[PDB]
Amino acid sequence: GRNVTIQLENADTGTLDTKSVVGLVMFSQFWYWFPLAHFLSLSFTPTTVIGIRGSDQAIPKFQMNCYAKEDAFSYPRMYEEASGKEVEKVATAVLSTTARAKARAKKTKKEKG
Amino acid sequence: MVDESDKKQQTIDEQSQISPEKQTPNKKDKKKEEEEQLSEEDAKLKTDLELLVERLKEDDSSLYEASLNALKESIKNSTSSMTAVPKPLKFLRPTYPDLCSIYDKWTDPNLKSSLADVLSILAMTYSENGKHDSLRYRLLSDVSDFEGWGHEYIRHLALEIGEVYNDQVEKDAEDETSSDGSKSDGSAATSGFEFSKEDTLRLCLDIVPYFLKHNGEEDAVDLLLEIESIDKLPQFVDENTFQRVCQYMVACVPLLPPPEDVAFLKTAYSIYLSQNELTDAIALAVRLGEEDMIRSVFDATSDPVMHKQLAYILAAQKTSFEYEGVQDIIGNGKLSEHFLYLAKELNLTGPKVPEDIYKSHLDNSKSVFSSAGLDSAQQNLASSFVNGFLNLGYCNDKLIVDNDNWVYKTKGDGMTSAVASIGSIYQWNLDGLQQLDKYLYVDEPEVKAGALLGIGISASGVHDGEVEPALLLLQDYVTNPDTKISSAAILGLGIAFAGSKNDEVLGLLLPIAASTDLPIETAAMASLALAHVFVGTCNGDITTSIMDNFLERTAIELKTDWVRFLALALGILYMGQGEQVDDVLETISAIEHPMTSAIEVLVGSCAYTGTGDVLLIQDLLHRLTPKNVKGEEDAEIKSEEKKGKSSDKDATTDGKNDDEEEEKEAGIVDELAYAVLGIALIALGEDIGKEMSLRHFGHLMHYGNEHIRRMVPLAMGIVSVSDPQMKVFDTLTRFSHDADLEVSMNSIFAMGLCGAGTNNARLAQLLRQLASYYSREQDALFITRLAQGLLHLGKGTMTMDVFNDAHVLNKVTLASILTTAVGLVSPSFMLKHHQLFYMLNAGIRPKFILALNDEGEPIKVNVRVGQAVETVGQAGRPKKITGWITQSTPVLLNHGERAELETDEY
Amino acid sequence: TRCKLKLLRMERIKDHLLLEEEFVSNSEILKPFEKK
Repeated sequence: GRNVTIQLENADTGTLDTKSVVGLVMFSQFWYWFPLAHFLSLSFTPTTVIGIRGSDQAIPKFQMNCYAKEDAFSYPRMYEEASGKEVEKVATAVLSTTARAKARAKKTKKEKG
Repeated sequence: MVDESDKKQQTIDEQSQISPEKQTPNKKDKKKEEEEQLSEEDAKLKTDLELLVERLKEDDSSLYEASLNALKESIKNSTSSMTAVPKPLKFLRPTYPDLCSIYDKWTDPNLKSSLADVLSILAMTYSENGKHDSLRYRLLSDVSDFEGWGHEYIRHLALEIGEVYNDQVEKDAEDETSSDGSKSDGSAATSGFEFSKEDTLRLCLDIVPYFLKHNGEEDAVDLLLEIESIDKLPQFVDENTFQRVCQYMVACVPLLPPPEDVAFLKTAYSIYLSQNELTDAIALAVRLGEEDMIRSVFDATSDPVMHKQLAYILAAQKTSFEYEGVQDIIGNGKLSEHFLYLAKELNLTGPKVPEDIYKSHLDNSKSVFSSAGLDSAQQNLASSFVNGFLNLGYCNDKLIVDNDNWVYKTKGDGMTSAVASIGSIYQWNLDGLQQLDKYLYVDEPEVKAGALLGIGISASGVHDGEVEPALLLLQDYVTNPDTKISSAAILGLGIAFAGSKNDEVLGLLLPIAASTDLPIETAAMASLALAHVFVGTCNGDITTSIMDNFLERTAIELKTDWVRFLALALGILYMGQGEQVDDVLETISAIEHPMTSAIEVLVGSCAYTGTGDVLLIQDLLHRLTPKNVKGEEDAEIKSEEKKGKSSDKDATTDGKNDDEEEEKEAGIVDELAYAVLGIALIALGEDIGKEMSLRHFGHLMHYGNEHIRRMVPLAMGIVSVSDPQMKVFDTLTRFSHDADLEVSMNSIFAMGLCGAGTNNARLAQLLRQLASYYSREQDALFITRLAQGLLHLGKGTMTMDVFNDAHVLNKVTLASILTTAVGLVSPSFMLKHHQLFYMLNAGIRPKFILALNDEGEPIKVNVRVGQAVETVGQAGRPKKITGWITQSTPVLLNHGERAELETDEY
Repeated sequence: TRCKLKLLRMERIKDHLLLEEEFVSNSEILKPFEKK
């Protein structure tokens, strides 16, 4: 749900995230047996800053100042997908034909009369 | 060459073999180099002008290419000369033809576009002094005759056409349009148009309407008006100029918008009135429909000769032909005041003489008691009705009618249609009243309604004879409250007096029965009765009818059929002009319903008439929209939907027709050509369009009054044997009817035999047989054509019964109405003053199909006939006067006009 | 001459009109694909 990113290595210690790598080798091979495909799952790692209030293990609601440009890190949209596309495309096809079947005649005589 | 020693006049001669090029450095280098030398160039100006005349003696491309090398650059501000304000101004005169030469005569596209601007200024600036007038004049009048002037003068005027076209193309217009960059109206350009036009009426027949149409204004015909009125007798004879006027007006007029469309007709009318020939002028008086104008022409005809002679007879007969009868009443009172004879003139203005000439004709064509139709079931009803249709016009069928057996043997509502059709035996004539009157007193309510309708149909042969008025019979049954009886009767009044305006007609119809008080469909007929009256002349666009349409429509909309009757009626009422029909278009449009929009389209079809620019395009945006709604879905409430769809299809054909009738004869072939391709397009587009479009297509053919009558009607009929709807046979066949035993000879054998054969419903049978029998007329008995008289594309008055009823679903109640088909066609008789029946000789050309007759000038080849003949639609129409054996001159000059002949026999 | 010009004006507005009508009319979205 647009919340994971794939980590290559741990960037803090400069050292391989093991679980991810094994995911990827097993993922590549799938020509032979397609359900090898599922091992791509293990490479997903979620990304978020999570504060922990004391040692209670509860998440505070608070906020942090971030000097950045908003547009950059706008929360990615809900996509149109193929379903949304059909509806929108067919709506445009209707209009487009109708348009030109009337516009051509109308424009010529619009002004002259 | 360009040399600054070729300036001399010494080198005129040595150069002139090659091409004179003495001029080239003489107006180039001298102008630049010294401004003392502009005055010197003035003394040399005389030589330079004669060189132009020498280079127009031999017209060749070599000596225009070769002469100019820089005469093209130098004009005035090129050489930065402006010195003594007079000199460079006079130096515009020689360099002006120079440009015109290299633009066209040696062919070169680039120079056409670029120097189109340069040239128009030079002409405008110098015509204000009126010294460009003088440069033009010497080649216009050809004192020296050569090839050169003949193409030079065309050029000067080509540019003027450019200047007025700037008004049409952009609103910016004038100077700001830089195709020329010279205004359409000033104090220097106007004085150029006029002067050119006078000279060029003599020299050309076709440059003059070129200027008229591209201007697209009545400003062009005002300057012409005064010019033509100067040129009318002296320059060329009254008859020859009269020909020029009739050409010019028809070319410019279809294009122009409704307020000015009419203006070109007022200008033409007035020209015609002034010139001796008023034969054309009476025509124009019909078209506008102004009472004022008919009074003026009519008196102008009568006033020259103070005795009956040709003069009074001519006046009367011209009005008679238009069987609207509006004109007849206007003409009587002038004639009656003089009192050479009271009665003969009234009769001859009136339609009484049209009844009498037919009586003579019948004997020849042979009086028949012939009937067609079969016994049993719904054909038992038919056979009775059909005897009526077959005995078109005035005919003896007295003895068949005299049997009461056949009449009482009809059943139902069919009894109504039987008595009405007995009137159709006696159509166009009083005589045969007596049989009908009998029915009117006796038995059933049904036959009383029938008797009244039929008395209507018969009494049509009067409206200004005022011999047995319709009013005398017809008043009493309005008073009887029974709905059926009253309806027949108040429609009847409408038909009999027809288009004619009379105190009697207005006061009968002042009460209308159209209200919500009788929900009955048959109350709608009051407003329909009104529609006859108004047509054929300028409409009041009477508000009484608008009020009652609205009332009944909103109140009951459950019955679509009721409200459709009302809607088409207002539509019919409106025919004859569009201008005031625009105004009331707003009234209807204020209130809006899905129902209103059925009305919008119909009244709009009349309204926007006066141009094809708006009208044609509009009724095709409307045709498109149904297809679009359905195609989207692919990828009380019922009464609203149905009406919308059916009216839209109907309005589409109707608009095309209005266009063709009003505009030139080139437009008839053209609309028809759209129309046929159009069928495939609507069949593809929808199932509902397929059925409906058929029904109107036969009505397109007839209302449009198509030239071609060969391949197209036969294509369509064959194709619709298979296809649903047999009401297409009815509509189509009335076109096929106008040339009897031709298109219809085919009709009878094909449709009448197959219809009987493949029978699988008697109702269908009835439809097929009724059309196929009607279409034929026994041995060319009287024909019913759209033509009102001199108009052959005239607004129908009693033939719009087809317009009303093609639209609505077929019904047994319809069969009564459909017996009306009044509008018979006069024979063509040479007459002088003794009214001796039949023609001596006249030309007819029965080979017409040509779309390049549009002037209105008869195809003068003909093939000569000595027998009197009816005027056959677009197959007989062209009419020449032939009576030169005893040495005669036309007093009535035919233009393919329906009109009987009139000549002065020496 | 002139008679020929009068005709040109009509022929060029017939073609134009037809061509535009045609898109819709032929189909382009109508797409009959119903049971028959």
